[PDB]
Amino acid sequence: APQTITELCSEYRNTQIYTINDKILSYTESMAGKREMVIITFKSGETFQVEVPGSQHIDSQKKAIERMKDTLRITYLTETKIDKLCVWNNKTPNSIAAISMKN
Amino acid sequence: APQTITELCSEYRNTQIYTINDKILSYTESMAGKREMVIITFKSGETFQVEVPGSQHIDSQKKAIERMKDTLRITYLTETKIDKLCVWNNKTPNSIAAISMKN
Amino acid sequence: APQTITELCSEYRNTQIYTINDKILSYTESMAGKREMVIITFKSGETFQVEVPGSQHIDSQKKAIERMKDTLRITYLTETKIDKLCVWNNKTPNSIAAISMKN
Amino acid sequence: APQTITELCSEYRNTQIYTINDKILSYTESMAGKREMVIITFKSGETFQVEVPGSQHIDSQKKAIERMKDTLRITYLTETKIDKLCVWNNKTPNSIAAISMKN
Amino acid sequence: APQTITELCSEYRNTQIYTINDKILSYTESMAGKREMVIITFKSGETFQVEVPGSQHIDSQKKAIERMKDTLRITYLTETKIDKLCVWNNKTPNSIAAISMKN
Amino acid sequence: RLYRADSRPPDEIKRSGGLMPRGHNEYFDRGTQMNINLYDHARGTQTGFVRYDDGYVSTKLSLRSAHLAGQSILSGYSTYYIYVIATAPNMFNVNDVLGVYSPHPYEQEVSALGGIPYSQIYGWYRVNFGVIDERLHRNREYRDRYYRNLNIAPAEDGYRLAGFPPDHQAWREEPWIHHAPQGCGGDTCNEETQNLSTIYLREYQSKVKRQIFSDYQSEVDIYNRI
Ligand SMILES: OC[C@H]1O[C@@H](O[C@H]2[C@H](O)[C@@H](O)[C@H](O)O[C@@H]2CO)[C@H](O)[C@@H](O)[C@H]1O
Ligand SMILES: OC[C@H]1O[C@@H](O[C@H]2[C@H](O)[C@@H](O)[C@H](O)O[C@@H]2CO)[C@H](O)[C@@H](O)[C@H]1O
Ligand SMILES: OC[C@H]1O[C@@H](O[C@H]2[C@H](O)[C@@H](O)[C@H](O)O[C@@H]2CO)[C@H](O)[C@@H](O)[C@H]1O
Ligand SMILES: OC[C@H]1O[C@@H](O[C@H]2[C@H](O)[C@@H](O)[C@H](O)O[C@@H]2CO)[C@H](O)[C@@H](O)[C@H]1O
Ligand SMILES: OC[C@H]1O[C@@H](O[C@H]2[C@H](O)[C@@H](O)[C@H](O)O[C@@H]2CO)[C@H](O)[C@@H](O)[C@H]1O
Repeated sequence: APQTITELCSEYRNTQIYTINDKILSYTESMAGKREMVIITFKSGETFQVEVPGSQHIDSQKKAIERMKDTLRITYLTETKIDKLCVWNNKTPNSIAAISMKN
Repeated sequence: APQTITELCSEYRNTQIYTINDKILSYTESMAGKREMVIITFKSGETFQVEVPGSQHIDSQKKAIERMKDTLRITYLTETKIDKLCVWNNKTPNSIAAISMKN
Repeated sequence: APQTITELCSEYRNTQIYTINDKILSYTESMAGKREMVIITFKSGETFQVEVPGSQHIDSQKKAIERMKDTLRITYLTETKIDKLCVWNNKTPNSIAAISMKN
Repeated sequence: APQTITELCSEYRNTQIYTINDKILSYTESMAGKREMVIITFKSGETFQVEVPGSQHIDSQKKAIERMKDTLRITYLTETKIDKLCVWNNKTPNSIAAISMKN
Repeated sequence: APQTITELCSEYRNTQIYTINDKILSYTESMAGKREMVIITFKSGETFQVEVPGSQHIDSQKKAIERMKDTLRITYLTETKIDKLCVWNNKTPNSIAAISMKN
Repeated sequence: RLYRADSRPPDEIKRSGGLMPRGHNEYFDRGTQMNINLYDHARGTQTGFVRYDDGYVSTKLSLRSAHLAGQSILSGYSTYYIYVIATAPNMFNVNDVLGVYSPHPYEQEVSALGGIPYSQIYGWYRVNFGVIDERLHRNREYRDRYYRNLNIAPAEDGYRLAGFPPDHQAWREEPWIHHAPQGCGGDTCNEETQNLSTIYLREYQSKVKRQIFSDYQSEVDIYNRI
């Protein structure tokens, strides 16, 4: 398996790595029908989303979508710095595929 | 997809944005039959609920409702400031659809 | 829906409101067969339980029962003051129906 | 229902109460096949386990087992004192049935 | 059952003990299809993964893989030192089988 | 309880994560890494601030002493505060660790390595025109269970952190001799004091994160997610 987020990011089409190196500015969570998602922003202006589960997702990603939302909430609440984000750029806001943090 | 809570809120009929910018004053949780819900209030006296799951809830909303109650408990216990709420104003108390937090 | 714990409590038979206004003194958790439950006590001598799931619990309550035990564990750990409890008095110890916390 | 850990403990065979009154010294977690379990030890020397789900466990115990491992992880992290443990002593290491904490 | 991570580790083929005694340096989490995994590294230069669930994992391991991932996230966030790791050395990066922490 | 007069108000202390040493914005900030040295800190006086340089924040053993120091240093402030702090192992009695080389012995200070986290502060009193308002305001985020049973770090754990310079006679004598950093008693001595001090701090900071970050841990229904 890959050993870094950059290496893992490279195996997919439509992805790109963002070096954030900063904490989350705002956290938005929604339980409205067909918009069950999370949106995060940074002071740099960047805005990213964890997509609503759908057909583009295989069954194994369902449990991972839930884990990712858990991680972003606690990362926001603890003001923990995010290092990099691997995102799919064929979505607006860009969709989160992986995240990394370093101390 | 929406990029902010206001933008998401506007996609629904019977919603409205409440600018809270304050921490939750009281939290009520119930496991009583047919009323398994959560109610929060603020210093302003405004009161909101997370509805009991029902037929107005599409299957994808069921996991999102449980997540929202988890988020409200965490926020209450840690005195975390809530920025805005998107609520369905055709319910009493107004029903929560989305929440945002900042800084 | 009800706006306060007192309104919610009044909709059921054999319930009573206890004004606690204190943190939990002791927390007991059991995974023993047929006794999967949580017991809490307060300094004033009161003892309450979250019941072993059973025939008196409808499907919708199963999840709320698990949520209530999570709430009591985290409330104990953070030493959070509990305002009121709505309990069924036809069980010994009295069984928790709803919980309220403020400030 | 029982009102204390000692009452509850005595309802079963091969159980014993241990008065710990100390925090967890070490925490071991395993996801290895047939060994999905948690092992804790105390400064005094005692070692206890939450056992792997098996035929000796009733269904209602499946979820209680998961809750107990959650409780053990968070009390170890927060360095929270454990008061008493009710354990099955016909197992090596002795198996956890109930836990109690007080402050 | 085993009483220590070393004892448990030796019950499996292709495993080995690493004495880390250090906090996790970086944490990487991915929800990308076929790569739903976590990767951690230490200052020492060592990289470990929690494998993507597959056929080499028995049913009872599914719940344990999820728990391990929750444990690694909170250990990373709190900067808690990992003592030893039991890993499968026939995978690259080496695969985590068990973890132990002290103090 | 330890006491410290300080012109920095409660909401600022809250924004910072605690009472910080000179030039440390936030408690968990690893970027703007500070220089830590007990001997240096204990000698350098400040104007407008009770001793808080060289990675340590000073405190007194009583309200009255804290007050006296505040009057001498903060005399021209219409308002200032005296924070009430719980004892814990990030605190070192300056007289004990530096022994007979303690520069200001009479003051009897107890310094906190790396600052004082917000959760360790019990409460505070406001001081108006130099007069103490006898009403203690209590901090809602003080961790009672955790700090309830903790104490100052014993002197034995501080000797190696004393920070005396390499040729300082103290490194050749009881009981510092048995604890001298590699190269003490060459910059290395100094660079080693900074290294050890940063290690002790990092470990204490982990204990604090274990307390405050755990409040946000939300448990998952694995069987339902699996
Ligand atoms: O999986 C989330 C991710 O899906 C991409 O869509 C992929 C899909 O994952 C893959 O299974 C299929 O074979 O190809 C699709 C691309 O054509 C989305 O493009 C991406 O935006 C995310 O939504
Ligand atoms: O989704 C919670 C929300 O539901 C609204 O009712 C909607 C329902 O979601 C939708 O599926 C249906 O097509 O239209 C309904 C209009 O009544 C409630 O109006 C709102 O208050 C919440 O309960
Ligand atoms: O819901 C927990 C609560 O249940 C009561 O039992 C109810 C039962 O849930 C309902 O189906 C039936 O019609 O009436 C019973 C009595 O009102 C228990 O009495 C109470 O103690 C709790 O266990
Ligand atoms: O529940 C865990 C507990 O089980 C005991 O074994 C019993 C079980 O409690 C009950 O179903 C019945 O008496 O038979 C089981 C043996 O098949 C264990 O002895 C004890 O060690 C725990 O493992
Ligand atoms: O369980 C994770 C672990 O699996 C090993 O595969 C074992 C497998 O667990 C066992 O059921 C089978 O009978 O033998 C395999 C060895 O040939 C992996 O080798 C190891 O790397 C982990 O993936």
